[PDB]
Amino acid sequence: HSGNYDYWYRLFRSKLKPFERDISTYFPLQS
Amino acid sequence: SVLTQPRSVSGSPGQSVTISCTGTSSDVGAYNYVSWYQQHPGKAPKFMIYDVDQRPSGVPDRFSGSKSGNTASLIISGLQAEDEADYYCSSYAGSYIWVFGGGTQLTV
Amino acid sequence: VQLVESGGSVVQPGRALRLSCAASGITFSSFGMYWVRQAPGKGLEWLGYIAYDGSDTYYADSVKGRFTISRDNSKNTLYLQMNSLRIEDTAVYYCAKDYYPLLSYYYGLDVWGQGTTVTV
Repeated sequence: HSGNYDYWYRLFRSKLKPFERDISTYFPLQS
Repeated sequence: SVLTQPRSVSGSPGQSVTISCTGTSSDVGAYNYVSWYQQHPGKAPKFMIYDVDQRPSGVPDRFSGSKSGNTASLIISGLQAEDEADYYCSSYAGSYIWVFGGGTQLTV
Repeated sequence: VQLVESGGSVVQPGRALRLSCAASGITFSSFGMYWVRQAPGKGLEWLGYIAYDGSDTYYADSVKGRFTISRDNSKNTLYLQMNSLRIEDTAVYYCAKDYYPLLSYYYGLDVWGQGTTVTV
């Protein structure tokens, strides 16, 4: 009911290579 | 999802008291639709404060309030001997759901 | 446009009881209906909200699937039927009308009844 904010996603970068993880934090990560 | 408020708030005639209830940013801090009502024993509560800082016609100007963050309060000044009542706070919890507070008793 | 509630009674747990309130005038269908319960020694508890036309009906989480909200504009009476009431579900049930005509919900309760007590 409140809204789950623990699940984020990356909105800004240039592109992600295949099978690459971007653990790197406007604010690119939006919940 | 009950908005916690103190059981009673001390007061005296000619003074000012503030009745506050605490919620969360998901309900109190999300919609600016905080409403407060004064309830007398044996009778249904009467709507006194709406829209955080507005009051309907017939509500004395002595009763007011303010909203800051996730905390909402009711401001009462110049209380009289007949102002003793149980005050409830209400806010929109989202999804067209209304949740009322626990209730605070004003003692003069 | 005073609202007079009726139907309060003490019934055994596991039975279904319906509560209704009669609104004066002919403005019942033009204003929304709200249900609020107040347990003895406890704070006010919301039960649900029903539109003026009765199309969009809302219910509180604590009473979802147990209390039904409907209105009969013919007799200007709004009813709240509760099924399988528990022992702890003993409270004074009072109906309220929306401050603004039809469905606004962005205000407080302008008209409320004298309250109907429920025991189990």
